[PDB]
Amino acid sequence: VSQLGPLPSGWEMRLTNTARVYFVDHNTKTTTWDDPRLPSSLDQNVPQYKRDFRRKVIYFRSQPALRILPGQLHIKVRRKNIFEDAYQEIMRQTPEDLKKRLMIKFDGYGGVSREFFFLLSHEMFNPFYGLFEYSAYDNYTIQINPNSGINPEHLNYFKFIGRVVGLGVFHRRFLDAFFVGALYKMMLRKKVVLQDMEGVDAEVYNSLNWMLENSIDGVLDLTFSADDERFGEVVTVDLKPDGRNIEVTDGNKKEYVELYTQWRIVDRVQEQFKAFMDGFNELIPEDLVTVFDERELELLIGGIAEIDIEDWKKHTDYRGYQESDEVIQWFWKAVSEWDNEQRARLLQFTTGTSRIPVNGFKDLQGSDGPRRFTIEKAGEVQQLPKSHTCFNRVDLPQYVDYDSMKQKLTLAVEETIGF
Amino acid sequence: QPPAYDED
Amino acid sequence: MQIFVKTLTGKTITLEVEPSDTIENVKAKIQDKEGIPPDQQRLIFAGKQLEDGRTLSDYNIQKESTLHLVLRLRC
Repeated sequence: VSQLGPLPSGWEMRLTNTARVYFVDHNTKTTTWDDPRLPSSLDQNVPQYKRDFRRKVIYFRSQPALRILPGQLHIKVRRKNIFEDAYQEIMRQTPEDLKKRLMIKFDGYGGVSREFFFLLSHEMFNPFYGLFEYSAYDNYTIQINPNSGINPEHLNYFKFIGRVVGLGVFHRRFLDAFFVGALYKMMLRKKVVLQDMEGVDAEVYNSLNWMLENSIDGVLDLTFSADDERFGEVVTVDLKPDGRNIEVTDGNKKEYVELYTQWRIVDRVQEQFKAFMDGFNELIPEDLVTVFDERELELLIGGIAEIDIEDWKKHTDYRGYQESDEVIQWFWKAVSEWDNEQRARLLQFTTGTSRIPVNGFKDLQGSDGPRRFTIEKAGEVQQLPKSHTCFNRVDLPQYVDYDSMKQKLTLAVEETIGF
Repeated sequence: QPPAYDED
Repeated sequence: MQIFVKTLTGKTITLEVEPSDTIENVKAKIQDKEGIPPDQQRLIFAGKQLEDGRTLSDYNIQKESTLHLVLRLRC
């Protein structure tokens, strides 16, 4: 059934005595009902949103439009130049070319894809480049910066980003997408409602949500026009034909509030977002991604950012160790103590990324296919912990004591991937 | 459980 | 003279070496104080990648130079 893609390396699919498909993991020396090319099964007592999610993922992963093309595509980038390099290496390929397998090589394969997407998304989605901006100084979720156009070629960078966000969706790669909730709606062509103004502009939100319930006349006077702050100057725009003249009162409020919202959030970044989806669409057909609601899309693009320690521990394979050895117990102790960031950096070190599937660590992806997080007995005491980002394994030496283990484990993650 | 990994 | 090893985090580690000292002998000066084994160590001086069989004078590494520490811990 290779309309869903061919199996991962070391996988066989046989039939039960009654022709009920099951699979063989030549790697794990095990077998399962779950297709490794599809999200893992859901255990009973699991929220509908999650079961329904695994369901829509298969739907979305079966359509001809989401099918890898024969051959491969090469992306040569340098790590300190990942952004400008990726831009060139990618905006020069057509959409069809961009659908082949990804062979990414940092100057000087499969598991490099995770590390590639995780890292590039850090760059694009950084408010540094003026492409995006933190909505507030509080929430570190981002949204399109309307001032992006100070750079004449800025609509290109968006098309590139859209290609990339779509490419990560297309090739099953997670992104550090911390978007505002309203952006995912726009990616699904769902209308944006006044609720969205909360995550965008928490200030104007509470204001707009006051003129709908409370009094208006003799309290505030305005028209169907707004003020656009761009670069120290301001420009009044009509929210509708002849807006700067049509006043607003307790009898208008439904309109203005419903025109301002659509302006500040959507229209104001019409060009930027128009281009973005133009690129996201070269890969992910609009009429396909719309199988998801705003939440599911956000999860599809970006996976689960918050690592669950107890699920991680429950789904770690051991090699040369028992689940009750001093080093292992100690290892999980370090994790417990560590904040999320300290954990994410460790995962970023071992797997290549800090994102995790909605199915949790049960279905943690490697380069080839399914690969559970693995801790193996290897290396000497004075040796730093090592990793193979394609295998999800960490050769953890059997350190003699705690304080010495937690030391070498730190400089390994602090120096290799010093986030 | 399905056929436990056996022969190779 | 003195050389400064700047790890990928900015941890400048002042050392005490001579131009004659082998690259192999440098990492061993770093191990003894920071723990990291010379095997895993990878040192870079101006784009180059200092090699063992050489000396600390081969790559024209004058005083108060600056090598960057790289740790091969990943595949």
